Amino acid sequence: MNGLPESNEYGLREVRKTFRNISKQGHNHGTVYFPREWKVRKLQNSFKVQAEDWLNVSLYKYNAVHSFRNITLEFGYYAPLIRKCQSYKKIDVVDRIGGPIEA
Amino acid sequence: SKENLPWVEKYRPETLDEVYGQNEVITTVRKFVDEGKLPHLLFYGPPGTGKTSTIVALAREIYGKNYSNMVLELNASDDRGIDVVRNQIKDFASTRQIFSKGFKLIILDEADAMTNAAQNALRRVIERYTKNTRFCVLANYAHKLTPALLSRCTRFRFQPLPQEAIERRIANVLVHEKLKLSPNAEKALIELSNGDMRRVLNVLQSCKATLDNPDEDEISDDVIYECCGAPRPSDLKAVLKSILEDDWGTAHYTLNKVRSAKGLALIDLIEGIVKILEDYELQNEETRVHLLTKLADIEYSISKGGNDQIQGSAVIGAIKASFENET
Amino acid sequence: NKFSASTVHLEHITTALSCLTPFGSKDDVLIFIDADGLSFVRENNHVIKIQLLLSRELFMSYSYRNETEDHMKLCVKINHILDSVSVMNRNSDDIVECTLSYDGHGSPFVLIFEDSFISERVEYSTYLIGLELDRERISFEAIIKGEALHSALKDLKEIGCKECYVYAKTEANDENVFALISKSQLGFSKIKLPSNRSILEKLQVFDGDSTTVIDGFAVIGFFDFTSFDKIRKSTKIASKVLFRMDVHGVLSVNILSQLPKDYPGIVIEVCMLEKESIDEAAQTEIELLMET
Amino acid sequence: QQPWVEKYRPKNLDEVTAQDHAVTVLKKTLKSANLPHMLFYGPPGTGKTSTILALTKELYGPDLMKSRILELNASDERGISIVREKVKNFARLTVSKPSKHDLENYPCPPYKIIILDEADSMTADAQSALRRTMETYSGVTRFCLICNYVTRIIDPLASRCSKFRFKALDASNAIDRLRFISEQENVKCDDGVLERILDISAGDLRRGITLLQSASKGAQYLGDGKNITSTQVEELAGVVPHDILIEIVEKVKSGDFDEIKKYVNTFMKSGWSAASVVNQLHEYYITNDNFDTNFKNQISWLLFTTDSRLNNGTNEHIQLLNLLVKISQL
Amino acid sequence: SLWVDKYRPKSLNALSHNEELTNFLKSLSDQPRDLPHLLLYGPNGTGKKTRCMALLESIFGPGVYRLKIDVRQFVTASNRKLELNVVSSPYHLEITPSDMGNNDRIVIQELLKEVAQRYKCVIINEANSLTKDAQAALRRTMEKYSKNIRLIMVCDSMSPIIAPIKSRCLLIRCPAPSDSEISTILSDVVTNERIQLETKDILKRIAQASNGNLRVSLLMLESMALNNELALKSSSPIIKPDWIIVIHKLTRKIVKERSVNSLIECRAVLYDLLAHCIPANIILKELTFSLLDVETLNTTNKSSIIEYSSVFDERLSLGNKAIFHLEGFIAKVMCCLD
Amino acid sequence: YSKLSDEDVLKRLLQIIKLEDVKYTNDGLEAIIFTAEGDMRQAINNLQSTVAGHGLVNADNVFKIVDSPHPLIVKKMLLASNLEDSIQILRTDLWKKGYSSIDIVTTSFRVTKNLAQVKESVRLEMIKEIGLTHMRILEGVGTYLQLASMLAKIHKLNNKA
Amino acid sequence: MKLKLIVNGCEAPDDYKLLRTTINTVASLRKTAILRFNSERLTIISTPKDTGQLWCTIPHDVFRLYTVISARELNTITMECNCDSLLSVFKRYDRVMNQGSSSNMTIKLQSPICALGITFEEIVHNKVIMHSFKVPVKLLFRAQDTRIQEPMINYIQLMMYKLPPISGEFGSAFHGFIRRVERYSNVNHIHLMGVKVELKIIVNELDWHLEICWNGPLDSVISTHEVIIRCKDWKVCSKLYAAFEEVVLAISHDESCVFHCSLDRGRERGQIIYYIARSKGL
DNA sequence: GATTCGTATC
Ligand SMILES: Nc1ncnc2c1ncn2[C@@H]1O[C@H](COP(=O)(O)OP(=O)(O)OP(O)(O)=S)[C@@H](O)[C@H]1O
Ligand SMILES: Nc1ncnc2c1ncn2[C@@H]1O[C@H](COP(=O)(O)OP(=O)(O)OP(O)(O)=S)[C@@H](O)[C@H]1O
Ligand SMILES: Nc1ncnc2c1ncn2[C@@H]1O[C@H](COP(=O)(O)OP(=O)(O)O)[C@@H](O)[C@H]1O
Ligand SMILES: [Mg+2]
Ligand SMILES: [Mg+2]
Repeated sequence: MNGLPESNEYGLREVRKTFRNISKQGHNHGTVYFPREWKVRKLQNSFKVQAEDWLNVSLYKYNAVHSFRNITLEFGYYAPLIRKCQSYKKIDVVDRIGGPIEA
Repeated sequence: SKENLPWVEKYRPETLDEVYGQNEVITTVRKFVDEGKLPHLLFYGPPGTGKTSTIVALAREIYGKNYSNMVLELNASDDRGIDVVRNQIKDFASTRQIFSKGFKLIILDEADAMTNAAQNALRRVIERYTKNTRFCVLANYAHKLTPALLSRCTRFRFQPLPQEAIERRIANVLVHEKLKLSPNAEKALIELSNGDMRRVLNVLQSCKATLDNPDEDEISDDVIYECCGAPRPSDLKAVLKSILEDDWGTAHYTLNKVRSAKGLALIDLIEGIVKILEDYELQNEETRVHLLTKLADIEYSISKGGNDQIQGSAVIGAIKASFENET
Repeated sequence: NKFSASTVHLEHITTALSCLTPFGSKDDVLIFIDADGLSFVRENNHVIKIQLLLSRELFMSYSYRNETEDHMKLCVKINHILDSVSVMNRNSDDIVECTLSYDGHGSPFVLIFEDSFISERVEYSTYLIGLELDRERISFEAIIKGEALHSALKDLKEIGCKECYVYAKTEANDENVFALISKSQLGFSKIKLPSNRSILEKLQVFDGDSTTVIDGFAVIGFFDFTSFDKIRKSTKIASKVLFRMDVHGVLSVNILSQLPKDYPGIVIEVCMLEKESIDEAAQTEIELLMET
Repeated sequence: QQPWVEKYRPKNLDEVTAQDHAVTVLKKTLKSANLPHMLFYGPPGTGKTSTILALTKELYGPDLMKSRILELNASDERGISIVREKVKNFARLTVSKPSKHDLENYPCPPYKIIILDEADSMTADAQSALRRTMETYSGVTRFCLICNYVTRIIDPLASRCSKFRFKALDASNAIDRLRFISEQENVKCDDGVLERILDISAGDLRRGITLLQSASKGAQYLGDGKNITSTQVEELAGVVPHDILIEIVEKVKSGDFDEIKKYVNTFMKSGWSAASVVNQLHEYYITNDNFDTNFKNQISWLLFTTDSRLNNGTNEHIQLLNLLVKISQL
Repeated sequence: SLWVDKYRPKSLNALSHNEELTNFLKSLSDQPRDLPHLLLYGPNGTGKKTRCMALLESIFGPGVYRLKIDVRQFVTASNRKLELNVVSSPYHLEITPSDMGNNDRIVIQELLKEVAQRYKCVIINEANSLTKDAQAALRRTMEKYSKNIRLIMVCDSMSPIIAPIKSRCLLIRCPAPSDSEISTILSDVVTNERIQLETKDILKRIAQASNGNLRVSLLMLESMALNNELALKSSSPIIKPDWIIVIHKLTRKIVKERSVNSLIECRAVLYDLLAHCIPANIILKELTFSLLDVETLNTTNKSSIIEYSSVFDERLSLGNKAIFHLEGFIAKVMCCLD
Repeated sequence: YSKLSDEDVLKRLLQIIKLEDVKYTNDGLEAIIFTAEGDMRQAINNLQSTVAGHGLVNADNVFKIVDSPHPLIVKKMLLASNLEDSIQILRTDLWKKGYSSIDIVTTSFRVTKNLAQVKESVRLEMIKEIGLTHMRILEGVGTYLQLASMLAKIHKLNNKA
Repeated sequence: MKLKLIVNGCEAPDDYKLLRTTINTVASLRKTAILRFNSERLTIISTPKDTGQLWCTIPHDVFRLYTVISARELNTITMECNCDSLLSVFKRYDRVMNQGSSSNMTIKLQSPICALGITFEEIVHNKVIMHSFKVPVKLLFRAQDTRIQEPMINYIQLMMYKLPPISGEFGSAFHGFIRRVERYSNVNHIHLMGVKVELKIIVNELDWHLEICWNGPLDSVISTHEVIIRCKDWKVCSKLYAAFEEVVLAISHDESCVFHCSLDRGRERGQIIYYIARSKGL
């Protein structure tokens, strides 16, 4: 709804109605927490820096224009694996870009 | 050089008696002027209703020759921020009258585009220097104005132009331009005007241009529909009949043939069918809901664009499915 | 060309146009061109108006070939005009020769500068196209020297002076008082001019008919100092400033700054509106502080 | 040299085809000087820019055009400040004096024209500032607004500006223009060709001209000197072949989710556009007489929903699979 | 370097996986003077960029691959520095909206204004990333400057491209190759560098595991070659991207456990995937298709899943925060499966 | 400061009539108070306009110079039982009277925010529908069809399915 | 890393004026400056990395003593210093002789971030007043010095204009011609004109035009040449023209503009080059 | 506003 006040009103009203309908006595609630979206943004910034480094080294030692989309899809995992065996069996970036994906 | 002007800015009223339609507002402001007391006016209405013309003619009537220095007109074309309101408006409505006595007039054309801080600063100027200055506010959207500003301003509502005002203005234009208009074309023009005088003037100018030789030639409804590219009522009735009674293939063929005969747009047909179906008597109240909702999303999708034939088939299917509820 | 004029005294034109600098820095300026000369009329918020009178005798090649109309009116910007007339015409051996030109409606306002070594042509496109006191209802008339009024205006500017007051009272013993009371952060500030004929050469207070010289009553003028400071630069080159105000709250300033031997100086006319002064008790404090 | 779209751009108002009403109004405006503020709206590639450029050429000529025309499009900044200073200053400017040649060979109207192309991308505040700018200086400046979506123009501007809808160029509308271009470019085609071109190019002459140019280039590369057939036209237009559509319909008829999913994966492996195949399916299902009224209504609504979703820049694969699954359960 | 660019066909005649598209490119390159603006659409990894480079070599001669990488600075409406990288080459320019977000309009505006001042070809990778304003500038920029510039943009799923731009371009389709052609390319690669290749069936397995992607298949081949000690085995496992495995595990968890705690775990997995800079649209696509390969779901469940997928990917296209739509889709799937 | 009551407004108004000595009618004073909606300045402005435009202050003259508050009209439109009555009220009281569609949508949002005797689920559904209509109006589609569809959806959610 | 130098303004006027002009120019251009102390010349560099670059060459014979020793190649000591502190020191030292003196200015590199011990003497009237100053500087690394290079200029379309010396009859007129565009407040771009000798300053805008032209005699050392540049760089060009007798102007068609200033010390000549990029395209 | 741990008071 592009940040209209009606959107906030409807969302809060629906959440309150949903939690009121199921509310019962003796409930043991939990502890609320701040959203983790800022941590995700920081991780995305680190991934962006590492992908810029990968694209710089791939465009300096040789001529190969790869898109950031391909870096995130395949080159973020396949290329470190190629650089791993290539190096141990014997380029700069050997670890998975942005760290490994867990669970 | 009034002959070198568009018809919209050629027939702008110069006196209050030349403004048609809003008889109540004109009479009220004339009584205000004759009594010598004028409050902080506020004009509200749809575009083309005659607010700017009315206020300009009123200011000319009040100040016959001192209009240049007794009237300060600001609109959206000029900056009207907090600094302009703080300095220029205060300086104008802080000095004494030159020699005309009376009061100073400040016109805020399209005040709905002003910022909230500007209106907050303007309210104190309005309620402070009201002894020698009166403010006029023109706006098409009242939700963009501060409630305090509406509180301190006397609200005048400009209704859409009725039929008789449109007839009188069209007759004046025809007399001035030595043009002829058929009654059917007259009815067509008022219906498409939608209470707007500017649309009427533009369509009349386009129709005069359409005629090969302007004199000795009447303007018929065919000329109107050809110039403005609108569907004829007969075409809309035929399309609705084909959709409601005939099967799918022939209804699609009829819609395609009607649209390709003159290059008609699907949105115009949608509006025509909506207008016609409003006069229909539906005894289910679910057909109304289905029609309104489906046609609303179809119109919105047309506004965003997309496949035209798919949208036409969607219109046909929506009408058929909605009228299947009437069993 | 419908109008052409050439001049060599660019300093006088520069100062005359810089008299308009206190007004809007970058706005429009409206120019009349007729047989008598050319004039620059500038207005701000319909409350103050300035006007120059550059006579024909000031120029040495004034032609004015126009015959369709008695005068030609053109509206252009003022800042670039000031920068154009800001040559300063140095190197006295080779004097810069200006050439104003205008070829009627639709033509640019050309300013050709010739140095016999440097040629500069400046063209300005024209744009699409009141405050006068009646000469019957004058409340007071004063003739002040330019230097004293300029010093008073500068002192008022240096102390803030959000608002200003004008005092003009004549007495039966041929004593005249003229003071500038100001509202500022300091409070009450007054600057009273001397009664000698060197500065206050003439001060006459009338009964609103410009004829009867009445004594013992004071004329009050409440003016916004933003409009008052517009005349500060005009009075800098003025030799004698003439002050007039009617009962309708209009203040007219006649700058008389008396180079060609025939042209009668530059005539600068400044007209200014008076504040409404809703508070009636302010003038009471003004006259109470004036009596003491 | 130049692409056929720019090579065959109209130069006069007579070369513009199928838009008879607006062309006639502008031609009668040539003999007068009461031209109003125009609002050119319609489908893309209908000739609005060509029409306004032709009218601008005819009104002033090549010399007075540079001084009497200001053009602003989506490639330059058009914010509220830009409208409030540049447009207002240009409208406030005095009309330039025409020369003897201009006044003897061209009508030279006493006004100037400000053209705001791609006005649908303009913010509402800019249009609000534009309102009184056009209204006040109407006798010294004229305004032209060109857009594709009328709803993106605010109501006051649509009221002030005269509306000139540009009709979509169908087969009958632009068949003469396409034939003229083909004859002038020495292009040989079978009977029924250029008609399939204008059918594929739904309401667009630019796309049809580009398709004809590409077909001509392919024929020249082949070198056999043979007429272009409709089959080649559909191939380089991106039209799904009828065999693939028939297989799609047959697999949809058997309501098996796995077979439909596998065939859709294979189909999107071929790079076919979802919009074109959705349009082809709509044509096939609505045209065919083997389906009843209820099925046609449901299929029309489903195709409308799928087209609206696809027009929002969503995933082609998911939308196509969902549409075909919904059809198979109809 | 990697085998993907080691065996990239530089010339037009070296392209041997489309045939008809190669002939069409030769037809276009016969007379480059009348070459219009080109738009190439097809599956990712097909080789559209290789076709564009081969066409540019066919027009301007060898030397188009002499890329110099430059650094450019841009300023938006406010004071800001935009460090945009430009990979220019003789008669060739490269622009990509990957690095730049909503500020993608002013960069392309300045670049095209400067380059447009024979013609110079400009390549725009990932034409779908524009925000409908750079497209608004681009339509006029190419309509008015067609004499001194040519635009060739590659993209996949060209639906988010506005209608005027698609009307201003030639539409060129690049279908993905069959499994046999990918196997032939892999056979040529392993002939150029011997890899033992015990069985031809593993090449077909790699081709089928890539779904018509040359780059993915070559990456898989290189990975297996380097991991298996410069050899290949008939029983060698199929290597897949890490996020594919994570999405498959997420699908298994969704199918197995359907609860609020499982919903929070799914949210954590989605947050990890988002932090790994994987676009949410393809995340939803892969999750939806991984749900459809589950053999324990009936046809009604699959239909509900695909309907929710369509609704939520439309919402994500019309949305701002991607986590809301992904969480909603997962919750709808959980509420439908139970 | 609370909103002014009808009695205090009536007292101040009557003081002004007694000071100015103008003719009045009790029905006219009631109409002035009803239109003022607790605003004293609005009441004074409306009374002055009525006296200066028509003289005698009755309900007829007051309702012919000033208009009934559009929040009340919108509230009546939203609380209608059947769709036909709501459509007729909307048309003949906001579209023929010259009220902008965006004003109608904002007034509907405010009324729904301050609407009593309705369920919370119904209220939030109508809020969502009004928000969708507001988005459609803001994006450019500001026709009467959108308002009619909004009323139809509101009635559909009111009478359920 | 042993840098020490001594400057005597009264002993050699011209090179001291060259140094003062270079310091004034680098201070007016932007904050901070690059001082490259090569063993045979000193180069003062102002690199903003569109905005211009100033590359002034100062020979070692300018200073009375030029011991420069470092482990880098050719004893290259590169340092970044704030111009304002150096400008203040130079103004103090200039006023020292203006009040009457002939004392030398001793500069030593006393300790990566270091400082120069610029100390000199002054005598009021037979009193000893020692003026001691310490300007904090940073030591640029060797690779960082290699990242700074003088931009070469192509000669395919570049054309030279030998501007008249300011000491000649036409020098004052040409200086007035150069500064004729500086008296406009609302100017940001100057579009030059040379056709093949005339120099034309053209400032074209929406509603005003300017056609400053030079009708005097000019020489081109040995076709249209247009480039549009910002007004601030033109101010620097005017300031450089006044302080240098031998001034050479080079104009490239829609590429760049070069303002070459040379001081004939003959001996190695001190030169100042101000490379200016076009603000926008023709 | 909810949970969890620690005190002061009744
Ligand atoms: N009542 C009327 N009588 C005669 N002409 C009218 C009337 N109303 C409008 N017009 C014509 O329509 C033109 C435009 O109307 P305006 O009053 O200038 O604009 P407006 O009515 O204020 O609408 P907005 O809200 O400002 S866009 C006028 O110049 C007249 O020519
Ligand atoms: N009626 C027409 N007659 C002749 N050529 C036409 C006509 N309509 C379109 N064209 C051709 O279509 C091509 C593009 O026309 P334009 O007017 O620039 O497009 P458009 O109408 O502006 O659509 P846009 O720019 O996407 S809103 C040119 O090659 C024109 O020759
Ligand atoms: N005809 C072909 N023969 C061999 N390899 C090819 C061919 N076409 C494409 N490729 C391979 O595809 C890889 C990258 O494809 P790319 O151009 O990135 O696809 P897309 O343009 O769809 O992103 C290249 O490394 C190249 O080796
Ligand atoms: Mg108006
Ligand atoms: Mg166009």
